[PDB]
Amino acid sequence: FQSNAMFAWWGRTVYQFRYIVIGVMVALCLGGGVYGISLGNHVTQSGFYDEGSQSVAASLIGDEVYGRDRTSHVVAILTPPDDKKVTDKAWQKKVTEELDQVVKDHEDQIVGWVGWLKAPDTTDPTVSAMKTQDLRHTFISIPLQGDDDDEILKNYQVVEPELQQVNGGDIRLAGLNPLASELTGTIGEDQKRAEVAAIPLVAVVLFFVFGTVIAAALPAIIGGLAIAGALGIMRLVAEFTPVHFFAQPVVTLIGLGIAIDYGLFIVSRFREEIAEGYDTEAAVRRTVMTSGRTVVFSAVIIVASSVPLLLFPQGFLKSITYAIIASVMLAAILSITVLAAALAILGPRVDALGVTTLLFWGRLVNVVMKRPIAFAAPILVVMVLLIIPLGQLSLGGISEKYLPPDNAVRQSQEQFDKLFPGFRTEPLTLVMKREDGEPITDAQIADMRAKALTVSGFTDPDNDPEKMWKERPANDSGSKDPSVRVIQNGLENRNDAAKKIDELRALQPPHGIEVFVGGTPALEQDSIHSLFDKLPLMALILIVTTTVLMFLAFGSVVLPIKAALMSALTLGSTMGILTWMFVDGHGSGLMNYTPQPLMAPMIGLIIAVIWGLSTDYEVFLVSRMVEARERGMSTAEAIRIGTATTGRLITGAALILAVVAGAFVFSDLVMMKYLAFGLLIALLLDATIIRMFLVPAVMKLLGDDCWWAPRWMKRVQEKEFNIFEMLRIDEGLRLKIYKDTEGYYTIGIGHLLTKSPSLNAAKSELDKAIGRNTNGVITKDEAEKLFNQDVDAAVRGILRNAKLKPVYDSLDAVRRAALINMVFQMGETGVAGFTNSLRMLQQKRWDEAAVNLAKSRWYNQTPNRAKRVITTFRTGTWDAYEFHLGGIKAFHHHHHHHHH
Ligand SMILES: CCCCCCCCCCCCOC[C@H]1O[C@H](O[C@H]2O[C@H](CO)[C@@H](O)[C@H](O)[C@H]2O)[C@H](O)[C@@H](O)[C@@H]1O
Ligand SMILES: CCCCCCCCCCCCOC[C@H]1O[C@H](O[C@H]2O[C@H](CO)[C@@H](O)[C@H](O)[C@H]2O)[C@H](O)[C@@H](O)[C@@H]1O
Ligand SMILES: CCCCCCCCCCCCOC[C@H]1O[C@H](O[C@H]2O[C@H](CO)[C@@H](O)[C@H](O)[C@H]2O)[C@H](O)[C@@H](O)[C@@H]1O
Ligand SMILES: CCCCCCCCCCCCOC[C@H]1O[C@H](O[C@H]2O[C@H](CO)[C@@H](O)[C@H](O)[C@H]2O)[C@H](O)[C@@H](O)[C@@H]1O
Ligand SMILES: CCCCCCCCCCCCOC[C@H]1O[C@H](O[C@H]2O[C@H](CO)[C@@H](O)[C@H](O)[C@H]2O)[C@H](O)[C@@H](O)[C@@H]1O
Ligand SMILES: c1cc2c(s1)CCOC21CCN(Cc2ccc3c(c2)OCCO3)CC1
Ligand SMILES: NC(=O)CN(CC(=O)O)CC(=O)O
Ligand SMILES: NC(=O)CN(CC(=O)O)CC(=O)O
Repeated sequence: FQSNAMFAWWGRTVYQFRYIVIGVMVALCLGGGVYGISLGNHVTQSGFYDEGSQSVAASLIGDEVYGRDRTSHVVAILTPPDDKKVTDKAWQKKVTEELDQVVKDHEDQIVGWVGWLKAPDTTDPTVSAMKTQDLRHTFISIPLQGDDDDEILKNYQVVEPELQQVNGGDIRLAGLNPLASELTGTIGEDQKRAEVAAIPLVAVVLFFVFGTVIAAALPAIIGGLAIAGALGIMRLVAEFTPVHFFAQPVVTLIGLGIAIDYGLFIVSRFREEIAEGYDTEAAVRRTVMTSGRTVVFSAVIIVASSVPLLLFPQGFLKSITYAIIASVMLAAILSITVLAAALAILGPRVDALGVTTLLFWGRLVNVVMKRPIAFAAPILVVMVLLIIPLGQLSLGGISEKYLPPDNAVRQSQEQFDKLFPGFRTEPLTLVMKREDGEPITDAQIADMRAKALTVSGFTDPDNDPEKMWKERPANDSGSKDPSVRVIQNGLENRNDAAKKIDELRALQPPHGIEVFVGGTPALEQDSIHSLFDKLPLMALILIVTTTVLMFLAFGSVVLPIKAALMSALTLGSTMGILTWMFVDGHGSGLMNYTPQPLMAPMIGLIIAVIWGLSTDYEVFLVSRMVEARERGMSTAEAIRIGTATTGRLITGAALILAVVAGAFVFSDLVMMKYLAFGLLIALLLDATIIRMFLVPAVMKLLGDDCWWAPRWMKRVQEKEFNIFEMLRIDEGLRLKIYKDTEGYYTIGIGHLLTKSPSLNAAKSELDKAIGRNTNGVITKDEAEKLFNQDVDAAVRGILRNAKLKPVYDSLDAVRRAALINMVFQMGETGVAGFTNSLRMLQQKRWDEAAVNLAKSRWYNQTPNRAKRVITTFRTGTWDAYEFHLGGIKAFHHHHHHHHH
């Protein structure tokens, strides 16, 4: 159930108010860009866990009571120069002084530095392990101030430039915060690689789509305004909800491409409307009423494919979904507001600037429709084989391996673990809270320790069961509430985590004690089960909402059911190739990334993104095919006509987003590589294999049941504009007798009753004409009957005139109505006066014919009606009447008033 009255209204109103539209929208988005370049200072790295999970509650209680663990913030490997040993007291004094100096200057950022180097004469075996036994390396630990991840990372980045100079610059920093800042700086590095390699390439792809500077430049400006405004929207959202770092490149990697593609399509159809003969006002309105609603539907489909991600509790996916929605909706709005008004101002000047300014699909579709199974099956089988790698698949958490294997910080983390094994631990934790409020007695701790010892698989370094599950270290920021106690122990093999936790949760607590299972493996496993638990509902919502929207678009039941599984196939094979690439490792040597399990939220994100991409492209294409079959075309020529006029623009937009995605696949953060490669793969599969070979065959074998419209769930076609409506516009419709501009009694559509002055004689002739006694008033249908009679009289007169019959037989029905209109107005001799223009019309030289007709006295005397009729001759459509300014005030009776 459409409403193009709104799109018609907006296509008119955006032309009317084009200046304030461009002003307001450009102002708002550029202001948003100023507002949102500060977005990078208000994003978070938190959002990978399930903050409603038991392990998160365990972590919160632990950090409250015992104090958050700051021992892993920054580890620094110092090694003396000149192959000196770490017991050199001069080098010891120098480096101790340097470190106390850097701590003295940044006490609001650094808590202090720990390590053997502070007390080199000590008994502590753990502290004495902070030096290698060859005594040429020793590490310190530098805890930082801060009570959330973002604040601690900001403090680390504040003190890092001076910390890095300690010991002649030969100090290697690792730990949570060096790794975190490297991982988060990959974002800015990707944005600049985009800025430098993508925008020239997409600019020249734009210029190859339109061989014109201005037409190519408009979608690029739309994309830039989209990026600016979306960063502004995201900075505004950041003041209510946390927004993840990853939301920033998603604005560029997905937002910019789609905004540019929207601009592509709208400028393309504006140019083609101008080429079809319409003026820039009608051109703007039709561009809106067609491509603007295609892009609005495109935005609705992308939002419908991204929203299910909100089912997941990870703030990561939440903020990414918000970024996608803002980018896409702002892109659509801009493309039918700033871009529409810009085109309304420019007009045909969009093509004024050529390249000189410097300072076939139908053969392909038809080859493959008489040979369908020669491509169908030998493509579906290859795609299911491309999915068989998907069964190979694992998931994991963030690691230093997410950086390239030659990354300095990753390498020093790996050398820290190499030189000092056993410090880096990820214990599971039993956190116990007494419901009531009293301290927890040692009997309860011993009980819980025994019940922890019934379960196998926990590390026992000293081979004494009594001394595993030691109490968590308690520091100066813990409340030390005696009603809460934490014990902890690492796993021998972390692959057992998922089950070990599940059995430690299966333990029954002591009487009056609540126990939460926490620790890094618990957080990761709880988040993985979060995603896996709420993934099926995600997929179902995704699928069925996409297919009901394709019900709305195609007006079919078999075509959406086909496109749904075709897109399921695209998604499956894309993910299979992605797993062959990033888990099995094929491509890891050339691209410089480590083969490893995938981030779990990336699964939901990639499902949503690739699914939305494929159904967006399939709707955009087969849309024109359903319109072809609706425009009398056959199925076959329908598939052909659909692929034909779309091909160039589809491949252009595909190439632009492929360029920016290929800019992003070089990122140092492997999650970025995975997502951008999934984009490239799904793109190249959707733009050629499925688009060219799969859909036309599959829709040929579905012969004519490709459109099955059951019940009243299909678009009936509405009132076709006719000559009655045209001249009701041009001559009015009056149901009561009146006097025209000559004082003659007229009724209906310009129907002269009599030249007599007696209104009663006019009433007599109208009573005779209508068949009843009317007292001077008729109904609408009787007026239509009188008009049909007059039209028949005018056509008979035309076919009787040697000067008019040839051109009249020449013309189509709409242009025939234009000629009958001219005859009605001025007589057949008057119309036959236009010898040259009538010949031009006869020769279908619509352009020159319109030009010559506008040079006439007819145009000068009645420019609005003459202009409408001339436009009808040019375009051969009813556009100049279907949408026009209100009404007319001077009523004059026409020639061929028919009497009987
Ligand atoms: C854009 C892509 C780049 C991705 C960058 C990812 C960098 C990875 C850095 C990992 C930092 C982990 O830090 C270790 C911390 O883990 C837990 O606490 C954390 O988990 C809780 C769940 O809510 C929060 O409440 C706490 O605030 C929060 O610190 C422990 O309780 C803390 O004792 C410990 O110190
Ligand atoms: C992915 C990131 C991986 C990063 C791995 C993290 C590396 C972990 C490094 C942590 C070093 C911990 O060691 C430092 C020592 O702190 C505590 O003692 C504190 O109070 C004592 C007073 O009696 C003083 O003597 C100590 O100097 C003082 O630190 C503990 O009681 C010791 O047991 C522990 O040895
Ligand atoms: C628009 C882009 C869409 C991308 C389409 C999907 C293709 C992605 C790239 C897939 C692998 C590309 O090849 C890149 C890799 O080639 C070789 O290895 C491959 O050839 C060896 C023969 O001995 C075998 O041993 C290895 O298993 C095998 O991976 C090199 O050893 C690697 O240095 C390099 O990384
Ligand atoms: C406070 C501010 C709130 C703003 C609210 C904004 C709501 C956004 C929804 C706007 C309604 C737009 O919906 C699109 C509507 O048009 C579709 O067809 C159109 O796309 C086809 C592609 O195939 C072309 O072929 C057709 O020419 C063309 O008519 C379908 O006919 C309708 O089923 C559908 O509903
Ligand atoms: C179908 C159309 C698709 C068009 C796609 C092309 C459009 C955008 C292409 C932009 C290419 C920019 O340059 C590519 C990259 O070269 C090196 O990369 C590094 O990558 C690995 C990471 O460790 C290691 O191999 C080396 O450190 C080093 O090679 C530079 O260090 C990067 O700064 C630079 O970004
Ligand atoms: C109206 C629509 C279109 C026009 S005019 C021109 C060609 O491109 C489309 C727009 C882009 N779209 C592809 C696409 C790209 C990225 C996506 C995505 C979909 O969906 C989910 C997140 O990321 C295909 C159709
Ligand atoms: N509209 C017309 O045909 C005007 N013609 C009149 C004619 O054909 O004799 C004059 C012209 O072509 O300059
Ligand atoms: N706008 C008017 O009513 C006057 N005119 C219309 C015009 O100037 O084009 C008379 C007509 O319709 O033939």
